[PDB]
Amino acid sequence: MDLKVVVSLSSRLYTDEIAKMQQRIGCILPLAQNVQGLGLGQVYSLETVPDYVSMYNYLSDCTLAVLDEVSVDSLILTKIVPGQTYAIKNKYQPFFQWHGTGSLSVMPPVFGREHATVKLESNDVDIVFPMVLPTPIAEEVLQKILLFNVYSRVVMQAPGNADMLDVHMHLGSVSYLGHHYELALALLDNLSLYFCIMVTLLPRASMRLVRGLIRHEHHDLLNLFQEMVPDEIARIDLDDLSVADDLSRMRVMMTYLQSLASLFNLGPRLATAAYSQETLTATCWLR
Amino acid sequence: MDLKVVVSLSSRLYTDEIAKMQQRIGCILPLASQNVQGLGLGQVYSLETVPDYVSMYNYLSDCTLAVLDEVSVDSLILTKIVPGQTYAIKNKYQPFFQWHGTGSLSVMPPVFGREHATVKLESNDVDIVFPMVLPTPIAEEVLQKILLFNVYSRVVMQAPGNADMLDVHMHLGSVSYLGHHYELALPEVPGPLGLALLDNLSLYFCIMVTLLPRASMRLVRGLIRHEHHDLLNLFQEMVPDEIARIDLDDLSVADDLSRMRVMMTYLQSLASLFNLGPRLATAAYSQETLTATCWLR
Amino acid sequence: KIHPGVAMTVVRTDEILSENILFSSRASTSMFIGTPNVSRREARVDAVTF
Amino acid sequence: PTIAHGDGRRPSKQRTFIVVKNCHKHHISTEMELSMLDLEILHSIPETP
Amino acid sequence: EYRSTVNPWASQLGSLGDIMYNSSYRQTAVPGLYSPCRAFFNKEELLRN
Amino acid sequence: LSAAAVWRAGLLAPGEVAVAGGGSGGGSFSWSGWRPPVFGDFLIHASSFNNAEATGTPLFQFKQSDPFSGVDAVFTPLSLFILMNHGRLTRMANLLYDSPATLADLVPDFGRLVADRRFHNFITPVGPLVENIKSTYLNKITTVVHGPVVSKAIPRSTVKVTVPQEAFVDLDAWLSQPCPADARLYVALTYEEAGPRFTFFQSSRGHCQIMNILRIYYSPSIMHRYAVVQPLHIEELTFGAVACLGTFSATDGWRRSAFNYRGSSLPVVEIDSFYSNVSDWEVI
Repeated sequence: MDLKVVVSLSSRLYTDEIAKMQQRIGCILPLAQNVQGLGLGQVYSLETVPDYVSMYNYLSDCTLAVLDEVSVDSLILTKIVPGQTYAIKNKYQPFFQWHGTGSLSVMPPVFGREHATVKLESNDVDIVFPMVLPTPIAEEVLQKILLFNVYSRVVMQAPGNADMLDVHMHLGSVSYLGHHYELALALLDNLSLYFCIMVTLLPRASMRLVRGLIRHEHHDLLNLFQEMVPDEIARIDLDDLSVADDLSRMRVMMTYLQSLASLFNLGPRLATAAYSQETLTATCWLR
Repeated sequence: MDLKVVVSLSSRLYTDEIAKMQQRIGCILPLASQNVQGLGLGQVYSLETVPDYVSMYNYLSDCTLAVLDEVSVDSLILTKIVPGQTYAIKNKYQPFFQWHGTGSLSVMPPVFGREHATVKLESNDVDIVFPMVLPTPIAEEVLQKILLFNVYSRVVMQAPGNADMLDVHMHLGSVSYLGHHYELALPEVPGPLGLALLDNLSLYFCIMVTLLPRASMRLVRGLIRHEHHDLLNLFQEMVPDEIARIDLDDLSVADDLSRMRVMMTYLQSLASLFNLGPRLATAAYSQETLTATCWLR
Repeated sequence: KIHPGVAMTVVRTDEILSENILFSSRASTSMFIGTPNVSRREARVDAVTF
Repeated sequence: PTIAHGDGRRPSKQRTFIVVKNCHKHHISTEMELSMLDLEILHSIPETP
Repeated sequence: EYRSTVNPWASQLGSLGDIMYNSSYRQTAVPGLYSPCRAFFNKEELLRN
Repeated sequence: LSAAAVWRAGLLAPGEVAVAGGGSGGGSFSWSGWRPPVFGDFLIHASSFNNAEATGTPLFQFKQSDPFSGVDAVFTPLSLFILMNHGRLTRMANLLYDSPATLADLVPDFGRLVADRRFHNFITPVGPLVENIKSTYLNKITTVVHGPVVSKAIPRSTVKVTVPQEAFVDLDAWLSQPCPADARLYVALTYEEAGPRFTFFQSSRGHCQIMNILRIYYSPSIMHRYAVVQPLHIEELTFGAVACLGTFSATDGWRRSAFNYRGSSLPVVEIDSFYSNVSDWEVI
């Protein structure tokens, strides 16, 4: 069974595209085929701000594919089935880790726009790979950039309550299995907007649901042991507000927790089996 | 590998229903493992029970789905759903949903009314209702709508001066789509398993309300005191008293990391709760002939 | 209907369906023809695609 | 080929353009669907008409 | 050859005509729509010609 | 016969083949399908191993925090359980191993990793062991990490999977007919004030709906927590995590056999025709 997909280049290339694709011959890439609708070049385009959540939804929408070989006119790549296995190398702008790691993420590149982006002047497609990076690395990085955007926007909001040095000593540094890596920097502004409006509507939603579900069961041991948990000040105000706007706030609460719930899942979850360190390649299969 | 699973009936299927089973070809039906009863959704959603859409959700999620492609008299052929094969599914359901989104597909109980998915079978003592097939965003929106309705209709019934019963049935009401609004079927009592789902959801809620990152509070206060965003329209230029009284403390960063750590893990647990019911990944839904190659995710 | 202080230059776009006439001289292009190859894109148990 | 000029204005040398040309590769593709049971009944052998 | 431009608000580098339809100042617009005058005021297609 | 006459199509070659024409399409003769799994080879310390244990045992790799170590040892839930009993069924556990010292100091911190209650994301399951050489130093093992269980050699023997019965809890026997075709096997971490535990769950239901029934079963274990302790330094609100080990065939049920040491007897649940698939950790 042949899963190989040739992408026909419109224009002839020269040696720099060869050197960059053979610099990037391991990494993976989305799909729709056509040369234009190939990578994240429809979502990292500079005609708009390259947003995060739409980029995530587009990446999870189309299937994924690994590049294999580049010629002058062809771009030989192979896509991914969840049936069989494949190979994967790093060849990335950060060279982080593959420490036997039983779960792998495919995140959009949040370190730098041009760090993954192989820019070609002969064809204005400006193809750009997603970052392949292991799963606790990916969760720590998304945490430390989300809080970085919240802290940057709150120090842009008011410079009194936040600083930058004690968070650069804290959240600019990622560390995992004896490796200490470094990362610093408007897509995360929209992400933190979703995160802040979620955690803002969360008290009203939680207290409304616990007042709904509080005494359905008339004596449960679990029910009491979970209702002595919450904050004693998080349980005052419900009946001051009406029904309609409250239920609209419930609706937007629910759709936003669903969207962010799939988003804090790490996207297309690849899985590795046996990583050969002396070769820099891993045996992979979609899961 | 085999996919062809034949199911015999037990008596002569009458010729009035072979026409509509010819009309329902390529739809989805839930399996039992054969026999005749339970091969469908009538055994757990009957007329007698108030439709909770959660126990039948338990049955459709817990059982492997099946495509119905050929109907004959006294014998009809089924095809199971096994991961790794790209099944051809036709959207043949009377609440129409074009798959212009071409996203992941989702199966749901017949929440769009009993009549649209039923079929009478006067041969044997079995009736068949069909599971609904519908895209991911509409499915999760209708899922959160039916849970919010079965949790708030009961508390509206708990009101003594329940002056407005029809408020939620017209504000919550129909489903959100750009083509049309499609009114659904609404239970009055949530049933046991629905309150079990709201129980586990409220358990996650009261666990997650114990940890809120305090920097985000400052951000929403500042944006309220900035221009009122279009996303900020739900506040209509108001700071709630609760966020005003949980900001008596200052902005830190040490508790923020472990707060966000447990928030990632509990949001992934909540996603695992809401990724419930079997899911289909779609490659290239063809528009002109209403068929879609899909494999089980 | 009072004139403002400024003047405006509207610019429209207008797509027009036009039949062109294509000429090319004899032997203007050399061409290499490849022999076709049949391959299985996806092995579906209901219907294999070629 | 160049003319040789009447007045000796400028020397008319050989002008040999040495030009290289690129091969434009195109990969034409489609698909054709075949049902599995048709392939099965292809591989079987006939006995009854 | 007797005047520089007939209009000042659409001819210089930071004129109103550029900041409406440049690629360099449309950094927050939706890429779905079309603009007619974007076929003139873009810098990249100007320097490509 | 006509069965031998119709045998030419159903002989071999999954998929099919266009026998002639202008082009040849499809070649799958002399290969009967049945996708072979990829092999996750590991090199463990022989002092971290027991040779006497059987082949088909589900293993658990703890990933080394150390950069200057090409090797990595493994944990089995017997070894893991006696490691919890050393960090603080026992008579079974001491019967296997003599010294828990190199295993407890093998991981650098073990009381700290249960203090932060982050033990789940550091233990990556690699499924059942199959291939095993025997050496006094740096012993190399190989496990079927994803797919069907099989031996390495050209005798491609099925390997029955031994899961200990005392550490295994049935789901449907304690719950007392949605889908008897799928049979899935889950492992679950479990914290406790005394010492943590690893347990196993057979389930005939789907993967996503199994956690909510696991909470209903698991609720008397969580009703004992929080009466005597209250978490500071905030961790510990998580109470166990579950993952998928893979599926097996419910047509042939698990048949209990006898994995015996020379000391005493020890019954074991044998899983035959297991289709290994390690998923991600899902907390409760």
